[PDB]
This record gives sequence, structure tokens and C-alpha cells, in this order.
Amino acid sequence: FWGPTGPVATEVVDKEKNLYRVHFPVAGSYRWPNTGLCFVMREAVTVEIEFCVWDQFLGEINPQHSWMVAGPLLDIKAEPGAVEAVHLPHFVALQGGHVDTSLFQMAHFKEEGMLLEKPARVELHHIVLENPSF
Amino acid sequence: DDPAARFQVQKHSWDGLRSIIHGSRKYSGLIVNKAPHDFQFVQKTDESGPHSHRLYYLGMPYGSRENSLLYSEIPKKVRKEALLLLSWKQMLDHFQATPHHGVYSREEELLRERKRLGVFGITSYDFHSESGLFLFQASNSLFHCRDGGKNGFMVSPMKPLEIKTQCSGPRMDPKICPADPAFFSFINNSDLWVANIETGEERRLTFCHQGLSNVLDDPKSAGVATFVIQEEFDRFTGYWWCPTASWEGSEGLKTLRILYEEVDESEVEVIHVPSPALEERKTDSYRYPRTGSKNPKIALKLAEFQTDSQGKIVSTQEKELVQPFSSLFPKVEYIARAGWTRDGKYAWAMFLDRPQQWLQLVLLPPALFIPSTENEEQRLASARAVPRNVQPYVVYEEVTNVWINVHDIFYPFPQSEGEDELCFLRANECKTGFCHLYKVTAVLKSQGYDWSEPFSPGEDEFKCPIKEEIALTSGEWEVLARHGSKIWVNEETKLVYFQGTKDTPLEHHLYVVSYEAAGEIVRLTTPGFSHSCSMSQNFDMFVSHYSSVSTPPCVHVYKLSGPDDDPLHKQPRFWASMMEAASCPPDYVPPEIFHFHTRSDVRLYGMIYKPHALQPGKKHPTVLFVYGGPQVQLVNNSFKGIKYLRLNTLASLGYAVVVIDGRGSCQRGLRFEGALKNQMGQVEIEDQVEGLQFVAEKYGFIDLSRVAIHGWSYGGFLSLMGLIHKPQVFKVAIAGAPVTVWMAYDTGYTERYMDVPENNQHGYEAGSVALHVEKLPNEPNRLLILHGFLDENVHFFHTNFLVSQLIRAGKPYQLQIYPNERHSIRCPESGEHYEVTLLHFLQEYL
Amino acid sequence: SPLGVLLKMIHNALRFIPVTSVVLLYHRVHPEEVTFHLYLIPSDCSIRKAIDDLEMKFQFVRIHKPPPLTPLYMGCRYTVSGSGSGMLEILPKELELCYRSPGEDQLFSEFYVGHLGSGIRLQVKDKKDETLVWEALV
Amino acid sequence: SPLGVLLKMIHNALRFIPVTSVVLLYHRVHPEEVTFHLYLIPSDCSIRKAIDDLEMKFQFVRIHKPPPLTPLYMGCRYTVSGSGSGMLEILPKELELCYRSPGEDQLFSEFYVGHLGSGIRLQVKDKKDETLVWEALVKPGDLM
Repeated sequence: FWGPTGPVATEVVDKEKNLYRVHFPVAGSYRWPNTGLCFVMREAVTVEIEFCVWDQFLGEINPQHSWMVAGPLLDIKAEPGAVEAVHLPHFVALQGGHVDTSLFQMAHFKEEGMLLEKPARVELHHIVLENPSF
Repeated sequence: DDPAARFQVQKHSWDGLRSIIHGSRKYSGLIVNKAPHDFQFVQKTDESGPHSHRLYYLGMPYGSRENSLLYSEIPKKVRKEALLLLSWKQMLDHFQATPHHGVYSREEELLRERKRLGVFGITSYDFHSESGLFLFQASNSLFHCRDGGKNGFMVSPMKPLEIKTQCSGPRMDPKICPADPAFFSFINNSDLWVANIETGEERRLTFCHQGLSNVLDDPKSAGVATFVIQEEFDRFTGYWWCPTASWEGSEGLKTLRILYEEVDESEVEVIHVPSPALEERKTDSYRYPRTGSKNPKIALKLAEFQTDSQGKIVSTQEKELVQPFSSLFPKVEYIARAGWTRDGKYAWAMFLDRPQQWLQLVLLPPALFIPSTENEEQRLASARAVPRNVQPYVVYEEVTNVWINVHDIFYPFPQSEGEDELCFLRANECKTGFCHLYKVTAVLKSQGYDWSEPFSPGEDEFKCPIKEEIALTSGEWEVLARHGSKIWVNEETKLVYFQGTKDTPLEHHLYVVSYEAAGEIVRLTTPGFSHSCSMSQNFDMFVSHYSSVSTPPCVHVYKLSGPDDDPLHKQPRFWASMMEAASCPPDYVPPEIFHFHTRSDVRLYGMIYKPHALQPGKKHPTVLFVYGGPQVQLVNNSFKGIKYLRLNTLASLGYAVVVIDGRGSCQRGLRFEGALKNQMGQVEIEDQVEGLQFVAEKYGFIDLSRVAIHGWSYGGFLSLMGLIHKPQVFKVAIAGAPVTVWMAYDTGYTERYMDVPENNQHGYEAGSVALHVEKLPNEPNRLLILHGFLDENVHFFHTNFLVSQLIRAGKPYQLQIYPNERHSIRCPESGEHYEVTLLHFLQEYL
Repeated sequence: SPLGVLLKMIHNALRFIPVTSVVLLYHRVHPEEVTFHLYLIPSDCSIRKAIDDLEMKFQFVRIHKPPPLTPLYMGCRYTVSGSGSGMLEILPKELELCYRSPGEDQLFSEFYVGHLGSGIRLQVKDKKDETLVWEALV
Repeated sequence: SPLGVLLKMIHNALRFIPVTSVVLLYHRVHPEEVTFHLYLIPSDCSIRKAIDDLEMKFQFVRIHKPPPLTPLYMGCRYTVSGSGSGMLEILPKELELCYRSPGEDQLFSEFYVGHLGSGIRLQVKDKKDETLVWEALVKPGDLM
């Protein structure tokens, strides 16, 4: 979908890779229900997105059951410095209790390895990140 | 006293107890991890790439079962305050490192029993830096690969190249020649071979094993560490490459020496122990040196060979010392360790005598070894040919009144500065009572020897006097030497990195000090944990695999960083993490450490597992788990879940589990360890009993009327000593694998913590529990004897003779055999039976 | 680049944190017997679309039942029952909500119905304390 | 006597053991009869695509394959029961999960039933305790 500009479907290049491209012609975006998530960028832009797989990134890490997958493992291809928020689909537990908001560990991959950034803030069903979204 | 205030354990069915053990198993699999080990740092030397190093190590990814060679990429720059968890990239492409269902050769399974390697896969590998060569043994066949030397690094995994051979049998113990990485060496049929990777040419070097018949009739081996050396002195190789290449210069050729230990085990007692193939009903002979019997006749020897630029072993030559080894070195029973000085000038060796109160380090220069031929005129000829000046230098001589623990720390410096007078580092426990490093400078003053005539050495014959012995550490703590710990000596910054117990006896911390002056001892690890560390050869960054009594083991990668002018105060900053801390299971309660003081006012440490769902007021049945013997410390601030989950299972059924290290347990110095000297088995139980009465007073849930004492090796021996000498306190005794007669156990252990039976008759009669069987209880179901039938360390004879003397004294028992397990119950099904039998026995009769 | 969500949890003890997402039953229109598969998935439409791609390769079509309204705890054992429990042949007695990728096939309960008709009652219940969390008539 | 801790219990059970059931359920509609191949191979990821390609060029079909909830412990054979075994042909029953390299055809269980009809039940359980490792009934709906 496309938030402020009305119905514009995200371009898919092939079903078997699950790649989703768009060009934003507008400042600002709205939550996509098909992705269940939202990134906001304040100008016209190309972005490519992947929903790849968590298994070939986390079975390569040993205490993987000292974590659980709680999201889609986004891959993003945009120019650096211009994305100003990404919202990842958090799965809620704060409606109940016994969950800390501070010890949360966002997974920023590189070919180096897993990085565990500290997220800026957690929503009910998303989290917001800072501008260097790689 | 009060049956309304004595906790009753719920009597589960046998299938219930299995259900409990399986629920431990499911959680247990996640808890066990087989942490990465055998780290090898290699720089990337690029200054424009992303990765600063490549760390190579052994590990199991968990995708598969067998542990394999892997690597991580250590970057030049971490993003700060966001931890880097390393990718575990595979060198090899998911092949079987072991054959189907764990079948090995009998000598491979024996070597894995001596090293206690329970894990499957590439257990050990060898590495050569400059060539980037990884030589390892997979599926009883040597393999190799190369990663980033004169070649480049990789990002995909490769195929491990197999090494083709004409030799029939396993090729054990492979080592790359450090001087020439194209050449390597291995043991085949207890004889030393040498090969060359790219051309495939192999070549035997020793001829001590005729391969004619059984080992009762073919007794000479070469390059093989024998039984007592493998299982009590923690040495598994018996050959050491010379690290440098010398040139004898015929026209262009290049010599390559190897020091090896020839062993003639003919005059040592042979015992038969049942083979794993029970259907065949045959045994295996084992040259097992019983206490008091004579040890193998040992000797050091040089197997040299000479090669060319085309890469062929042209010449070869066995060499042996100018006099026989036993005569040139009287009072030398065991070669504890050996190797070479890094320049290649001398081959060193730690000798040790039969009382084990007299250890001495010796340097053997290669010219002392003449060729070996049966022609006695060629022998005299080269006895004339060896120079008068050259000499073995007994450099260091430790003498003690308790026993010598073998400390493998020995760092000989290069001595080209001041061209004599070797300066080395050496751990010395006998001097002050605690294992401390020293810098020692001896003076190699040769007096001149005629090696053709045979002389008798004196008592301080080759002993060089000491120039100086500066003490780099001191205190009431020790520097860790044994059990494969080591030091790391940066000679450029002139620092020595060691491990020690300086902060507390319960924790192993990495310390650094300078060997110019003992200024201060800088700790490089966080307190409250215990650390197993491993440095880069460039001394810029290390790994530490560490844990605590509460937290599981993690493996963090630290980076030494600071102003280079002050290397001693370089701050270790956490760079990245390799294997982060696992999940403790929800039923797992981490145990409580305590300490207390005896009537002699010595401080003993102990653990306790509290009963889960503890009810105040209620008194509980107490399992005193025990080892209590030397060279093992049960109580330390370290994760007791991956190896002592059974203790938690007991706790989860409601048993108090108490663990005490009484006097004898190591990492607390020689005077502490030496309270069992010639009365081993006798003093430990008083320390364990006093630990019960203290824990009974401190915590109010210890029922003295229901005490079980469970042990497995020396612990099972003590559990039986507990039931004999303290019958009113210990209700039952689950004695696994017990050492029931000391006179039957092997030399290396017994001859060291007691001595030869002619010397200590009262100590042997009071310590062999099978000779004290009349004092066991007349009541039934108070004694459960467990034993692995195919045992080679604590032979089945021990349990058999105990049961024999129980029969003769008319005393009941119970007994459980594990017909296929050597010394640890290895197979998980057999281990599950062991645990359900332990729970059942406690449930019913405690 | 790849980016991933927070999934830190803890190491000391259990939490079994609840999940937000949906539980989905898929259908068949096969003439001999009609087989339903009841899945237990913790994620959203992209993982569902990957499952859709697999199921499309093995001829499934699906109607969208409403989501659960109580949060359901990750990895817990949830007995599945139903009106067709016992009188029709269905459901292995157990189910975990643990995540695995669509590359490694998901946990599911078989349901032979014969005629699809309209639809019959289903149940899901926590094995810990026997609480119904979801039903949908299909 | 250097303390064999003797905790042991290293089953090292793999999460591949659910997808070892996926290798399970190969059937072939070449004749009027229908028959099955059963495989349970952990300790290699490549065995999936290997036995997949091998048995579709050997003309077999892949079925639903419900996964065991428990990643099964290695070193123990698992028996086969059900309404199928004892009425229509199954050549071996028990499966030992042992490793072979992916380039080799493994041990498999062969299962002939002739005509299919309403279906027939196959079950995989343990002989150690007789708990349910795996349980399903075959489809007449996932065929050509």
C-alpha cells in the first residue's frame, strides 16, 4: 500500500524471493497491514525490502534459544542518512506483566555477526529506531 | 525426632523416575553447549578490509552433532555499546568427522578416555601459522586444509583434503613440522612416521614395534605416551618436533630433528580387561604398572632426517644419548614433559623420580646424541666424535617433602643476549608452598666430558648453580599450571600473562605482570567469575570462556587497549562476544557457596543445593556428594549445571545436596594438598563430617539421621571410608567405581599421594577400604556399589575384591554393573539408568 | 544490512511471554476426503504468505477465521480439541507455538471431514490450566 | 583418577528431528498399488534436498509429514506401529537415526498397501518408554 497517495501496491519483482520495492512520491508514510509494519521517510525515495528468513541467521548463532524470533527480519536497501524512522512489529506482552522495557536487544546483522543495539522505544506492536537504519 | 517434621520424599515409580530424568534431558540438552575452545588468532594484515583478525576454533554449531573447525571474523571497529555476537562460519562442508555411531579404533577410544573427551568430531587439530595449515584427524584418517598464508582467506567452506597413505591402521597424533610446514609426522602402530602433504611421500623413522604378535610379545613403542604418563601426568604425545631447521651442509640439504621417547615396556605387569565387543568374550592386554612394580624403561631419542629443495626425505638417522639414559640420569623414573628451546639450541625435558619428591628440568643439546647402530666400533667412534665441552645441563631441581605436582609452565627465553646463561620462567610450588612463577637465570658452565668412557653421575652432577631467581608472584594463592592452563610471554613488551587464584581460591582470573620487576599484578578479568582464557600470539586480544556459580558459561572476546608506553596497565575492553550465556532451566536453582573453619582453623569451602520448594522447619535427607581427592576442586565459583545437573535433580526431589572440598583438593597450595600424605582416605572424611555439622548448624534443614554419601572415583572410595569410619552419621553410601585396594592401583597416582607398599604398610592397610570390610554395616541396603565393567583406570578388580571381602565377612550390599562403559558412564542410556538407580536407592533406603 | 526485531528475553528463569498474532486453519476441496490443517503460528502476513506459497504448491485454500483475543504464551503446550474430537478422527494430542521458518514445515493438526458443508466447532485449550482462548465457526 | 564427572547424558538432539519426519512419507503411484519410503536422517541439512531429488527422479511423491514436537534424542531406535503395521505390508519396523553422508541412499522403510480407500494409520514411537514420537494417517487427498 501507499499511505498519503492512496492505493499504490508495492512492486514485487518475484514471488520466490519475497522482495518488495516501492518509490515514495510523498513525505511521510502509513502502516502497511500486509507487512504489519511501517517505516517513515520524509521525501521521494526508492526503497527495497526483503522478508528473507530468520533460520539461516539464527541457527548460525549458538544460544539461539536464549532468544526467540519476534518479527520478520527486514532487509532494507535505501540510501543512507535519509530514513528517519523504522517501526518493527513487536509482539506484545506489556498488556500483562513481567517484561522489562530497558533490557531489549534489537538485532542488527552484518556479515561480521549479530549486533545487539539498544532500541530507542517500544510501541504496543512496533518499535521505533533512529536514522542509521541499515 | 519428629515424623511430622521430617520431610518424606515422594516415592515415585521407576517409570516416574525415568520421566524425571527425561524432563532433565530435554532441558539438559539446551544447557550443555560444548563451548568453543582451542582458539587460534590470525591477523588479516590488510589495513583496508573489514576484519582485523580471523579466530579459528573448534565448536559444534548445533545444526549438527560433531564439533568441527570453524572461524569467526574479528572486526577492526565495533559499534560501541551494542555487542557483536560473532558469526560461526564453517571451514568444512558438514562432513562426518567421526564414523557411524561413534566407532573408533581401540587406541583412539582409549586416548579419548585419557583426555576425557566426551565430545565427538574434530577433538584436536594442529595449526601452522605461516603456511596457514590445519592438520587434523577425521574419521580415523588424516585431513588438512589451508586458510590465509601465502594463499588468501575464504568466505565459503571448502572440502577437507584427505591424506593418502599406504600405512594400514590409524595414523595418530599428527603434528606439522614448525620448521618446514610441508612436512608432518604421526604415530602409526606405536612407531614414529613422517610424511609430506603435497607429494604424499611417507617414511618410517623408528623400528621399535615389530607388529609380530600380541602386546605381551611386542613391548617396545616409540613416540607414544604410556598409560601412567597419559593418565597421571597429563602428557599425551611423546614426540616433539625441533622448531628450527639446521643445515649440516652436505651440499644443500636440510636436517629436521624430532625428539621422541622410546619406551620398552617388557618388564611391566600385564593385566587383561574385557574388550568392548562382549560377544567375542576376549580381553585386551594392558601394560599396567601396579604400585610397587617397576615402571617402563624410558629413554629419549632423536629421529632425524635430511631433505632437499625438491621435497623428498633423502637421508634419515636414529640417534641416542652417548651413555644409556638410565645410567647418565640415575633417579629418573618418568619424563613428565619435554620439548625444545624455540631457537633450536637445546631439547629440554622435565624428569621426575619414583618418590615424586624430586623433579628436575634438564637441557639436552643435540650434539649429545650420537647415531645408533649395533656396531660397537661405530658407537665408540662417535663417542670419540662428540665434543668434550657439550653437556646436559640440569638447569632446575625442585625437591620437596610432600610431592611434586607437574607444572608444565616452562618458558625458555632466547639466550643470544649474553651468549651463555639460559634465562627461563618456571612455576615452583615446592619453594614457598604455592605454585608461583619465577624468573630463573642459571649459568651453563660446562666442565668438559669424555663421553667414550662410562662414568657414574653424582648427586648434583650436571646441576648448574643459579645466577638469580627473582620472584614475580607471591601470596596465599597459586598460579595455575596443570590441566592445560598455560602462560603467555610477550617478549616485545616484556610481560608474562598467567592465570591464578589471587583474588579468591574459588576463581581463575587472568593476570599480567612484568618479568623485569614484580611491580604489580594486573587483573584482566571481571571479578565474581572464573575464566579460562586464551591469548593471541600477537598479544593484543584474547578470548575468555567464563562463568559463575549462578550464570552459565559465556565466551567473551576482549581486546587489550591503552597507551603502548605502559603495557602492564593496558585496559582489557570487551570487544565482542562469541557464545552468550545460555538459559538456566526454570527448575534449576543455582547453588549456594559457603565457607567454614575447622578445629584446626583452616578454611574449607563448600557448596550446597537447597531442597526445591523448601519448607522451613522441615529437616531433609542429605546427599553428601564427594570427591575429596587431589588434583580436583569441586567447589569453585563456576557453572555447576552442565556437569552436576544430577545434584540439582536430587535437590528437585527434595534432597539437600552438600559438597565439601576438604583437605587435599587442589588450587589451594601444597601444604593444603599435603594433609593426605601417607594417610589418604583418612583425613578427608573428618573434613566432610565437620562440614555436615557446620551446615546442620547454619541451615536448619539438614537431617543428621538421614545422610547419604555418594561418590564416584576417589569419591566412591571416600563414601566407603565414610560408611566405615563414620557409621553413625552416614546412613547410606552410594560408592561408584571405588578404589578398594591401594596396592592394586597404578604407580603415578598412588606412589605420589602415598608411596611404595614397603614404605607405608600402615597407611595401605588403613586406606585400602576392602581390607576394612568387617566395619561395614550389618544392616542391609546401606551400600550400593556401582562399577563400569570395562574400566581401565579403576579396574573392575577393585569392585570385585570388595564384593569378595564382603562375601567373606558376611555383609550385604547392592551392586550395579555397566557392562559397556569404561570409567565414566559414556552412553546416555546407561547414564540414565545410573541416575534412576541413584534416585530409586535414595527414595527407598534413605 | 539485514535488520531484526528485539528478542532479548532473559537467561535466569522462564517467562513464556505472550504472542500477539493469529492462529489459522487451512482447507481442501479434494473430492474423496477433505483435509483441514490447523496451524499454530506466532507471526504475521509475510510469514503467512510464505506458508501460502508452500500450501499453494500443495493445493490449499483458506478462509480467514477471526484472531485470538486473549494473548497466548509462546512455546506452551496447547491441547487442541473440538466438536469433531473423538467422533471424527483428528488432532495429535499436543501443540507448541514455537517459531520456525516456513522453510522447515510448521506444526499442524490433521482434520478429515468428508463433506466441507459449512463448518463445525473447533476448540483450543492450554494444557497448564484448561482455558479456552479461541473458537470460530467456519 | 581425575574425576570422570560422569554427568554424561549427551544426546545432543537436533532440531532437524522434526524435518526428519518430512523426509518421511514417500509414496509412488506407478501401479494400482501404492507404497511408501520412510527416512529419518539428522546431522546434515543437505540430506533434505539430496533425498528429495533422488526420490522424485526415482518417481515418488511428498506428503504432509507432521513434525514431532520433541527433537528426538540420538542413539535410540524408534519402533513403528499403527493400523497399517499388522494388516498391510511394512518391511522393516524400527528406525535407528544414524548418520550417512547425503550422497548415499539411506535405510528406509517400505510400505505396501495396494488400494488406498479411506486411509490407514502409521505411527512412530519409542521402544524405550512407549511415548508418542509421531502419529498420522495417510491421505487419499494428496495424490495425483
